[PDB]
Amino acid sequence: EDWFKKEIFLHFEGVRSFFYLWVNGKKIGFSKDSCTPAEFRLTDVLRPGKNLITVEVLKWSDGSYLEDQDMWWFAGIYRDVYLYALPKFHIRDVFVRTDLDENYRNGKIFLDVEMRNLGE
Amino acid sequence: KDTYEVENRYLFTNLEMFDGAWKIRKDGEVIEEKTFKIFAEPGEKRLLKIPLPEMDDSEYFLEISFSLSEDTPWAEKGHVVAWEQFLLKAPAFEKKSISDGVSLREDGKHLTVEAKDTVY
Repeated sequence: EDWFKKEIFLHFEGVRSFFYLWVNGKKIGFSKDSCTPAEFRLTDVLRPGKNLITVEVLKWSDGSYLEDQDMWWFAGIYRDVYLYALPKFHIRDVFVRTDLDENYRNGKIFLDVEMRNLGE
Repeated sequence: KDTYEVENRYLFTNLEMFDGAWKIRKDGEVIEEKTFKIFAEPGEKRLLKIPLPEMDDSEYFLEISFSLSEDTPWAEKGHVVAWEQFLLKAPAFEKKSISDGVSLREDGKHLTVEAKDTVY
């Protein structure tokens, strides 16, 4: 119950090669690349207690035309899945870079912090 | 530099019919204008002597032009039928030792360079 004063996200690390997503009967959307993650905000279509997650996975798509590597053709939710919750106002993305002087002695740090508000 | 050969290429016209003028331009602006007439039958070549001033480190350019002495059925007195220009003297270029400083500030995405009241 204490999750709903916060923003909830459903993260697929990998799926080959295409998939639909339903939550509690309703259709949230889809995703195509087999080797990068897919993340969905679910704070609105999710309720306290028991909730149903349904996933349809196709082996071949228009996305298979760019996945013709000299290797076995497999399928299926072949990487971890998980839920996690963040405050309404949260750090969405970080980019840390580093330079070094002409002598390769001293350093500089260049930090980008992206923030995101959702009703704080 | 002071001597110029004029060639009349009209079939049936004496150059005496036209008002001659020469102008000298220092770094673009003029500084000396003079009028003259020149007698030259079709075909003939005639010399034209132009006294030159003492010239400082600036860039000098002569312009010699002919115009209509009086109106014609097709144009008004002063209309320019022919002109030519010449470099008299190239300019002397200065180079100045700069003693004043310049600041520099590095950050993740920008280099900043300050000098007088201009930032690059």
